[PDB]
Parts: sequence; C-alpha cells; structure tokens
Amino acid sequence: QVHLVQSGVEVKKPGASVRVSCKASGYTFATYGITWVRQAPGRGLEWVGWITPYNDRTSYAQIFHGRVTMTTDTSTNTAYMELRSLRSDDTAMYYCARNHCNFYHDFWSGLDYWGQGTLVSVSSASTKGPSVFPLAPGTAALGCLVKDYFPEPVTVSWNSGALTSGVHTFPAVLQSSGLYSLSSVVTVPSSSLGTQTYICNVNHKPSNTKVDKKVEP
Amino acid sequence: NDFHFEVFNFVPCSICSNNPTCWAICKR
Amino acid sequence: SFELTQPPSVSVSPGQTARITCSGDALPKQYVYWYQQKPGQAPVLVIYKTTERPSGIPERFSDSSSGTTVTLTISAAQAEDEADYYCQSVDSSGTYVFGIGTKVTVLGRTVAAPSVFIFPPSDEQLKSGTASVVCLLNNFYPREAKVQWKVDNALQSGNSQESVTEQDSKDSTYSLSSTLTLSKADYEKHKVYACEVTHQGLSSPVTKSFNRG
Repeated sequence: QVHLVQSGVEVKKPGASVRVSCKASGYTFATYGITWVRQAPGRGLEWVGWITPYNDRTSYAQIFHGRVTMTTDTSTNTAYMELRSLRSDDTAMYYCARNHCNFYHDFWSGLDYWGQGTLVSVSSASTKGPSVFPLAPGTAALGCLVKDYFPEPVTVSWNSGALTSGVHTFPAVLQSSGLYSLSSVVTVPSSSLGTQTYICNVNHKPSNTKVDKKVEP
Repeated sequence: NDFHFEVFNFVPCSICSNNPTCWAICKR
Repeated sequence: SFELTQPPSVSVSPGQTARITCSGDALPKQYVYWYQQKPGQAPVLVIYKTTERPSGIPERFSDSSSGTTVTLTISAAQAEDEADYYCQSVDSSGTYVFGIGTKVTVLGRTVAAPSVFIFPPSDEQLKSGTASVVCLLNNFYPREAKVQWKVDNALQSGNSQESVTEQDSKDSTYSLSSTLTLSKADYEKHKVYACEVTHQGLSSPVTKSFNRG
C-alpha cells in the first residue's frame, strides 16, 4: 500500500540544474525520512543523503555539499532533490527511498520502499535523428544499423512486429561525439533470403523520426 | 516496536521544539 | 564513515549455495541491510536488521553473523537470483554506507559457442563518407568473449566499440556486436576485413572475413 513515484527522464546540459520529485502514498509521510541514492551506468549504489520532514534536517554525503538540496513539501507529500552545476559524471539513475529513525531503540533504518528511479543524463549534445543503414550478408543474419542519434531512446521492430523470433536489438553505445548508435539484427534461414522480405521499423520519438528500411541480400 | 514496512513511525514530542510539522504527528 | 567490504563478484552453479560476505569493524554494533538489484529494476530490500526476511522473499535467503562479518547465503540458487547484492549499514549519527555491490552470477554449466557473422558497410553509408563494419556474435554462453578486428591482417585498436545484450530471455544466452568505424577513404585503402573471436566454447579462435569488392 506504500508507493513512491518519481518524475520522468531529464536530459540536461553541463552547468544546468535538475530537480527530481518523489511523490508518496500509503503512509504518514511526515513520520519517515526520504533518502536519495544515485547509480551511474554500470556502477554501484551511492548514498546522496536523507531529509526528515519533522525537523527539516538533512544529511548529505560530503561530495554533494553545496551542490545538492533536498526539500520536502508536507502539503503535497512530495520530496525533491535538486542538483546544481551538473557535470557529465552526474549522469545516473536517481532513486528516492523511505527510511526512518527508530526512536525507541535509537537506530537509523534500512530503505524499505523505493521509487522507480529517474534517469538524469548530462551532455552538450543536441537532439538528432538517426541514420538507418542495412546490414546485409544454414542460418543467415541481417539487420539495421541505427547510427548517430540523441537522446535515448529508440525502438526497433521487424516487419511491423510480425517478426519477433531471432531478433536482437543491442543496447546503444555512446560515441565520442556524444551521439548514440545501436544495431538490431535477426537470424533467419538462408533459405528465406530470396523469398521473404525483411524490413526494420525504427522509431526515435525525440526527433520525430520513423523509418522503415528494407534489408536485401 | 519496528517500523520497517509500516505506515506510521513514532516520533517523540520531546524533539519537536517549535517545528509545527513535528507537533502535528508526534507521540508522547 | 566506516567501510563495508563485500566481494565484487560471486559465481554459483545453478542449485548450489552462494555466500556473499560483508565485513566492517562497526558491524558488531550496527544492523546490516541487504538489497537485491536485478538488471533493469530498482533495488529491493531482502534482509533487514541483519536477520529479518521481509514477507515475500524466498526462504532460500538467509543471513548469519560471525565476528565483524555478515554472510548472505542463497541456498539452492535459481537463475532468477542472478543480480547485484548490496550490503548497507548506518552509524549512530545517520550516515549511510553501501558496500561496492556483489555481482552474483548463476553460472550455468552449458557452454554455448557463438555463431559469428560479419557485415560490410552499406553503399548508402559509404556515400556519406563513413564505413561501419559490423561483427555479430550470437547465442553464446558464458558472457566472456574476445573480439579482435584485423584489417589487412593488422590488429586494430581504438577504432571499435562493443555491445552485449542482457541474457536473451528465451535461450538465456548472449549476443554481441562489435562495430569498426572508418572513413570511406581509409576503408578503400584496405582489402581484407576480419573479426577474430575467442570464447570458451571455441577450441581455437575463429575468424570471419570478407574482401572489399
């Protein structure tokens, strides 16, 4: 019956600031704290800090002093984390979670309920739609290369969703330009290369790009 | 007296000072 | 703050017992919490107050103490137990500390060698001044794989990027793409394009190649 719901994805330029919200339901918000934890891509959980609303006290990890502000709004039962002076290495998933201080036994608690996470991405790249190129040749492989786009995400289907077995769409890689590329491939019988048509459907909503590409032997 | 996964944590009124939020939810 | 030490990785065979330790000189006085984080999900609290299991966590998970060390034991490990496990504690002033996280791999016994495919650049990309050459590894397990690019029999370095799926949902295997990016000018200066693949399932490294033109 407890839920923490966070605000959506943020794409920010270096030097900007970001605010993330965390909306509580199902408990008496003013008797628990809110904790924020950060996770850079491929890395571990990093404590940011906590805020307790019944005394407005906050504790931040030293590295965030002067750059992070947590607040709570007891009138909307919402917690906020603001991070200022963003740098590329602030790119991370930011979680809110519920903690408390047990006053009977005098100990700080674990984090029992978690928000779903807010991805904050920091870079100087600008929105750009992808170029879509064919990947053309027992079992045969074919695909589409979805190159030089920003920001995430892209969705890829094959034959408008009618082809799902053997499809592999790879996590995007960040290129040194700051743009992303990915490939999507499918394994098919070499028998079928002349008979069946293969089209990859690429959708990049941030740039209003929808491409169908026919991949031929 | 554990409050993990519960809906209401016990905050003693002795710590409330002049914080109105604290007084609203505290227990003696 | 006091440190919490847990190993960066633990491997367990399916059905065997995994033990993940977490040590810190402060643990005799403080509770330990364990979080499980599966790929693409938020962390979930699986042990709290050192010995308590929330309702809904499998009875396979248990936690014991011994000195300054706490051990999370995963009995009869299941494929769904593959995840990162973080231990966590706090001091009496409210500073929270996480360990580095232990990647627990439930390491299947099956060794599946990759299928290897290579794709020349499209004429369409070539018109734009760039050549991306793509090497695909499909349906392999375990995840450890080495892919080397050779252009005119010369090992490349610095000009390729790799990507691996998470484990395929149906086959529980991996696929991997390696992309070599050159200018059209450099691409046309060479003839033989090859990717050489090493994996536990391959007796000796295998090479897929094509000749430009």
